Amino acid sequence: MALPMIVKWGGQEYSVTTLSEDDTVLDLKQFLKTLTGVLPERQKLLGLKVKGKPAENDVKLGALKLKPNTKIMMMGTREES
Repeated sequence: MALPMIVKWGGQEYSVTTLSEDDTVLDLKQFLKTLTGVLPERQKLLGLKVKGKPAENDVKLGALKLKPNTKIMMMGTREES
């Protein structure tokens, strides 16, 4: 599942929000893989974006309606490339 949370791994601090209703998780997804390109490779989040079963694109703000208060944390998300 893709919850609208914010990632701040010290050096790297991105935004894993759900975006506007008009948009979708698929959008940010491409922006994350293109900006970090580490999520689709290796990562250890507290729960957001699990391996062996990544969130779906159908997921949207109107489908989550969550808040950023969740605060997501990333671990071992460095490729140095």
